[PDB]
Amino acid sequence: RTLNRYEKIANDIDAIRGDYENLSDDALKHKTIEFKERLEKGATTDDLLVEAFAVVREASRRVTGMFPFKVQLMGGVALHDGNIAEMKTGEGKTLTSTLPVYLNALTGKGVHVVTVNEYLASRDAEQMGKIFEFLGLTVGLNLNSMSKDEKREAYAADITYSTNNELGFDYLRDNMVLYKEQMVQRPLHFAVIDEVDSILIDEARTPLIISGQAAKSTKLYVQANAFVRTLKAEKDYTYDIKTKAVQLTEEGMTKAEKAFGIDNLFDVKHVALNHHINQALKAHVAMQKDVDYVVEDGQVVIVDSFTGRLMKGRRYSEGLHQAIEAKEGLEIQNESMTLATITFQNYFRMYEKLAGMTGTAKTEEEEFRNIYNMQVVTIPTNRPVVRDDRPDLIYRTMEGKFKAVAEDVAQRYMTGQPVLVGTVAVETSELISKLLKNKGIPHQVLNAKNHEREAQIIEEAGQKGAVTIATNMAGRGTDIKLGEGVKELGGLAVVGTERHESRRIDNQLRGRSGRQGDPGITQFYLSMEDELMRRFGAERTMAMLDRFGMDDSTPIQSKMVSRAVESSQKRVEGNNFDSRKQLLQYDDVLRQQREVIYKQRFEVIDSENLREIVENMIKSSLERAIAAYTPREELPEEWKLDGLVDLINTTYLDEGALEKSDIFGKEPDEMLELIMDRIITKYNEKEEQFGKEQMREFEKVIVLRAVDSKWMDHIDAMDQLRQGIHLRAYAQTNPLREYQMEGFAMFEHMIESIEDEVAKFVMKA
Amino acid sequence: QRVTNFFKEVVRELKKVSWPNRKELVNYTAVVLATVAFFTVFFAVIDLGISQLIRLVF
Amino acid sequence: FRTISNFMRVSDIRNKIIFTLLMLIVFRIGTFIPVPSVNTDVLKLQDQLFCGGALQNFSIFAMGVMPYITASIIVQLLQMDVVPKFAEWSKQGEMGRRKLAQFTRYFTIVLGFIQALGMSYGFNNLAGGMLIQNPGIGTYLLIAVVLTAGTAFLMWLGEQITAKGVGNGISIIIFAGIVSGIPTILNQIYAQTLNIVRLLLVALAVVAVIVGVIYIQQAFRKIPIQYAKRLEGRNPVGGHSTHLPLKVNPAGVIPVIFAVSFLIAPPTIASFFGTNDVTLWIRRTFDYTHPVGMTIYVVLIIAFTYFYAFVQVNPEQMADNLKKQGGYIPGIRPGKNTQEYVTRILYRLTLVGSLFLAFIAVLPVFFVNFANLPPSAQIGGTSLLIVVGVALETMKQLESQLVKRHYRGFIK
Amino acid sequence: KGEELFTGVVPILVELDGDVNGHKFSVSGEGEGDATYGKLTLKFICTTGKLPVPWPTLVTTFVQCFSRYPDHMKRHDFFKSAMPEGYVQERTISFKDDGNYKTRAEVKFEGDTLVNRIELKGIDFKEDGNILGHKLEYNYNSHNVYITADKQKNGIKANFKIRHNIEDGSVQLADHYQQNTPIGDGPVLLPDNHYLSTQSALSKDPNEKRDHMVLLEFVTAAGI
Amino acid sequence: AKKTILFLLTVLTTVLVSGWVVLVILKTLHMFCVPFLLVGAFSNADGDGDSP
Amino acid sequence: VALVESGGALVQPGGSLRLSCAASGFPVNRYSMRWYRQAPGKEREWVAGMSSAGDRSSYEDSVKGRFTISRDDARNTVYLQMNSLKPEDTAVYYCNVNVGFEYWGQGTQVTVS
Ligand SMILES: Nc1ncnc2c1ncn2[C@@H]1O[C@H](COP(=O)(O)OP(=O)(O)O)[C@@H](O)[C@H]1O
Ligand code: BEF
Ligand SMILES: [Mg+2]
Repeated sequence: RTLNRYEKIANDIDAIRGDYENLSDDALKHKTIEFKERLEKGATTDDLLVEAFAVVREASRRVTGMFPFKVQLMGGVALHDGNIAEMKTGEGKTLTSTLPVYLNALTGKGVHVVTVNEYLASRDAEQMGKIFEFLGLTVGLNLNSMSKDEKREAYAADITYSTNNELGFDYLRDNMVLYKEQMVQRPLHFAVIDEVDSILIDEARTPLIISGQAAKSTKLYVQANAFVRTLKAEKDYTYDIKTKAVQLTEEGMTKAEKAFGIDNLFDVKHVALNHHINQALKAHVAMQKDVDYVVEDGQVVIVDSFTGRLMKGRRYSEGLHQAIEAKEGLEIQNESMTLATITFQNYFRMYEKLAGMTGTAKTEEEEFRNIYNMQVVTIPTNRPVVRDDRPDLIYRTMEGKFKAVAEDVAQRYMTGQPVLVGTVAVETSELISKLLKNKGIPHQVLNAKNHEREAQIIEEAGQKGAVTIATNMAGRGTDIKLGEGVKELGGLAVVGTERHESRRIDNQLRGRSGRQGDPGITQFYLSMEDELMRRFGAERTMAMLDRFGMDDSTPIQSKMVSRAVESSQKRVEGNNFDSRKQLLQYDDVLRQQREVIYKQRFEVIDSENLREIVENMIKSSLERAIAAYTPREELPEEWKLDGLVDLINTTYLDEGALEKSDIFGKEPDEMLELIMDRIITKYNEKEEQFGKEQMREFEKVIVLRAVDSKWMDHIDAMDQLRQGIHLRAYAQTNPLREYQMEGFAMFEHMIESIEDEVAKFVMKA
Repeated sequence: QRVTNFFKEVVRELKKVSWPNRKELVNYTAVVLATVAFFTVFFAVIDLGISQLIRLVF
Repeated sequence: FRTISNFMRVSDIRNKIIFTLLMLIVFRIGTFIPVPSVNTDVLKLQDQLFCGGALQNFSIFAMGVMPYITASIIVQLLQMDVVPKFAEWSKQGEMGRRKLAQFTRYFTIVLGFIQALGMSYGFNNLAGGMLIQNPGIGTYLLIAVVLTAGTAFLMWLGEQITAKGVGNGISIIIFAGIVSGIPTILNQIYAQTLNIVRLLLVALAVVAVIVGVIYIQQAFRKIPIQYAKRLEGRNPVGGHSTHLPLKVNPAGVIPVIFAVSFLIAPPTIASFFGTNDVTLWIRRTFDYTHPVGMTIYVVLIIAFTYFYAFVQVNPEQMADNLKKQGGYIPGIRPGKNTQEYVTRILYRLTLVGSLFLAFIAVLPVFFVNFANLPPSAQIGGTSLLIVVGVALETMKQLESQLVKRHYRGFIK
Repeated sequence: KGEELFTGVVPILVELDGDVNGHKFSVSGEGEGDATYGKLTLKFICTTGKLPVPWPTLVTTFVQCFSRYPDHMKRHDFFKSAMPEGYVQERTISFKDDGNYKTRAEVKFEGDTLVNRIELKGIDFKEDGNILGHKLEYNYNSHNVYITADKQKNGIKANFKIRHNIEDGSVQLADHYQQNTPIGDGPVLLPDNHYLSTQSALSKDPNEKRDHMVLLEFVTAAGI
Repeated sequence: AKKTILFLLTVLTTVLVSGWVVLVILKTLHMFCVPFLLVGAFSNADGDGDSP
Repeated sequence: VALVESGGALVQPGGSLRLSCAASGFPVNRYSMRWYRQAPGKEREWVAGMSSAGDRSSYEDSVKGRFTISRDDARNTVYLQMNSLKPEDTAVYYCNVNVGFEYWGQGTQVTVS
């Protein structure tokens, strides 16, 4: 058991704490310099473990006054070995993050501290920058809206606080470079993650896409918006609520065909009109207005489901965002075009050493074992949990639940106890706020739209009689400090209103009230017609719901409804598990291709003279054309060399260089050798005329432009195949093997096209 | 005679079947004959081996 | 051939094929160590007075893996429109597949138990009095427990081959049983010796029928599907469009088992009835080797393969599942008309597959009558179909791992 | 809007009749035009016989609305203001060392399609020069059309010089003075000086029989 | 009434199980064990995009 | 198909020097190559150029009888000449060929003082 090893390590930490206290200032920075010089002599990271943890403990005492406990040293040494150190919520994990990032950044490689959203990153950045700048290291906060040079200066530091979106987009924009100095990242060394459950389990489903703007079309969107606006709802389109999708009925198809004047909707000529109709219908029905986006300055900003914030850069795909812009008469803008694609699993698997603290990862320990090769070290609490959590109060129809939670927060407001009202969607928080407008209770709503006052709202949410309605921004890492006189009456009565997508998220929301052994109250509230229950509930118990009457003055008391709630939540977790596993084992193939392509692109960026590279590509495409004509299985002396010599004189060589009598039925290897000799002489002429450098820049531009274009076409075709392979699993074969074989064939076609294009662009210019 | 058009449609649909070509069919035939010959030779060898073993241990 | 030499260069696939051969050796040495009460010397004498596993040694797993296949086909028939519980288990996700697999495991345990009791009594009948020493009802527990232990060990072995071996482990096990029954009939063919022209004629016949089976079994029918939600608004290559395949023989070797079950059930109830002129008339007339039951066999093949084609593809649920996510056959409505379209295509495809499967099922009696052949040959039966199917799918899986290993890059 | 409506591909009919020195010519043709990429792919056929004046002296007479515009010059176009209402253009084309074309064309969306109806009258000619001697190479160069506006006529006056590769090894510098008129009178857009950077390509079809000109052409604008 | 024929075929498979209750013989045992059928590998059954 | 040119230097009006322009990517043998010049403040004008594989050669009237454009097929380039030049011909000189598109040289600046 490694816990005893961590415990005796912590005892050693306390032993060296016993004599490090009497050290004066300015020797701590001298101790950092001493560690830096002693490291490269013969020492490793594990040799300098105890003294570094003791000196950073002493530095924390001298700077911030928060002396780390015994368990935080155990978490730090667990984070050094590369294992997930699951600590319970509110146990002070931030200094536990400061320990091994001070240990591992003495090499000078660079250590990335990753978390979920922006404000949490900035708060941890300023506090641990105040800690680390006393030691003598450089801490650079990475943002979303920085410049290229600001990002370059940030990753040049020792410790880079950043979110996961910015790190992913910086790696992905790090492989669309036309130079080398415009690169922003260092080599990848280390990544201490916070909230590993969310990043590597919850939002590991959605991959990262970068897109540039393509050509713009307009007429189909507004025509489809008018047609969908005249559609009479339930009779003409179905709307399944088990999964968010809509399709036209037969009468809707007849109305669609008689509206646009076409004869058949599902003809192959009218694929664009049908696609626009379907996307406009999905934008008009499935996407509610304030549950999944907002309206800002004529633009549409989508609201992330996982972190709860709004991300100003990321539109939707497949023309869905244009239909949302056409829903409210806004200025429709350009269309997207995929440039690069990476998931979070492969990107964090490139990091070569990583670890991460969390709050609730004990449920997913086998998934952390199978994928990232890590195990979950449970860690004690140093003080017993007094966070009392009552069981759920399941209600009938939703306005009864809102009345009950309004009565609860009213009876708790007149006692001085602060209450954080959790929510999930955005507009329902405003519904609770305007339901609290009557009875006169002051409050600060924390929406996705009111996000700029977040720091003062959060620090003001721990005083006497504070009421805070907050959506998922307050979910993951919001630290609410208990103010004055509040611990007497058991402060921070956290009241949720919706069962979340998984047990970890609402368990974190429950754990928001604990805060180092302080008394808190955690009550939930559910509805029988709630979105989760109506979206994933079992159909057998739906008839039993009407058996309990309808007055909604009291919650239901039954074990059947609790069993149905837990079964529905576990079904949602099972669906997310299946989607995660399927997306990972489908993206493994694209990982294997993408690593090779980025490796060759980075190889041809920093070459002093890549004459041999274009020589090898030209001769490979040349001999492939040589074998494309003149086949082994026909005969000699009927190979039709006129077409081949025309192809050589137009594509590879100049016009007046060759005829049929130059070869006229020779061996193919010697004839491609002769063509290679003439190409070598011509390229020597081009090199001696352009000089050494301008020719190099010219073919570098040619290679990079062609490689980017064909890689974009390949990733688009790969996604188009990825839908069809899930369809293709109908004959009794597993689809993943067929996907791998077809992906390899398309990769070969792409690399043959890349060699042909670079040959015919170098040799004719 | 309601079956003339039916069997004409059967033949017409059989002309839309993507049959494998000659080279891959010959390759598949060679593969399946090779593996059945390898498996029958290997099993004859291992059966005579365990027969010799059970003879020598009596 | 360089393709077999490429496999040994790769460490991991040579590790898994050597592990597969080791587990094959483990299976093959198991059928020579029997239950502690056989009197198998008398059993070898009684055959003198190819299901040759139990014939040589009524072993620890003489029943083998057949209960796993019959329990899987029972629960696969039970998933369709006969109980809502298994329908909800099928449509509740992969967690439902997990408990469905565990229910299948328990079903294999109980079905192997009851069929082990049945096969023990039936082989005791053809022995006559003495097959087990002091044969009563209390002695059936030991043989039932060791036969179910052999079945559970074989299923664990198949799980290990699916985990770290080459391919579908139970398929490999059935293939091993067939090719282990091969060399004994090869020895019988050698010991039978007109001399040469019969041998070359049946070699040509075997090569022709295996070429025909490969030519039928790999054939696809590509229904094109265009997805609505995909833009397809860039420059395409167009070489590999999205399409829906239909196998020409969509059922496999299910309906021959259904046909032989419905065919040998009336002799079973006639043996249970006793002795009568109608009993002997049924036994004479419900034999598929006699040409008066052959027509019954062929029409049963055709009807059961139509049934299993329409229960395997399930065109109503296929049409609803295809309508539920986007796309459609071009020019066809996504409601009832796509179901009618795929029903007509399935009608014609299962007709030609029906005639193919009936010819393959009727082949071995024609060979044994027109070849002067020993009766235990059974060449060209369902064994040919399963051998070529598992050989082709294992070769495809290994070549998929090989082309995963191969990647070029344009630096070279 | 108007031609912002026609971002997709546009059918292009060209009809030309004309007279030079009492000698008749009549050439027609059809093709496609694109605005978001801004190109013209046009198959043109001489449907009267033989060319009095050659095809390179024809190509500036052969539909200037199919430019490609980047994001900033979207305000600064005239040729999306008179369309779909219709367009009229006449040119004085002075050949140095030879006579003068007066070309007479209306370029308008007839029904849907872009029809260029051209009548060309070429006067002041001597036949023993270069153009009626057919001294032109089968090619056309790259150019810059200078565009300005006038408000007494509220139309567009275009100035440019063009350069024909003569088969003796010389060039015919010929200057175009171009007058550009709306037909409808809606929102007119009269921008400042700018220039169409244009390039062309003349080729043929190997599986076509008669004397036909195949035109492929790129237009871009810049300046404003 | 196809549920009835599904139940009939499943109890016929149990009859094939119970067919070893028998009271040429090589042909009969080849009708019992020899075919050795294959499992069909039946059901291999089986969110939006984003931007920068 | 990118023209590279050289041979430009500070020259007296009593000396004769050759102006070279290398053709790269296409043969000199079957295309008409022309020489242009453009002074600072002057518009780019045609000076000289020969067609039909160098048996007939035309020049502008400012250097007619003075300049001579020559070429070599083995060297795949052309040669101009600055014989009997004047300070009025101070310009940046260009070579121009038309193979499908029209490609210009980068420009060789010659100043006379
Ligand atoms: N050793 C300590 N002494 C005093 N207070 C501490 C100590 N460690 C942590 N805390 C307090 O506990 C809070 C925990 O905050 P944080 O670490 O952000 O939450 P989490 O533990 O969920 O990551 C901090 O705000 C800090 O003020
Ligand atoms: F996990 Be903590 F309360 F930042
Ligand atoms: Mg935290």
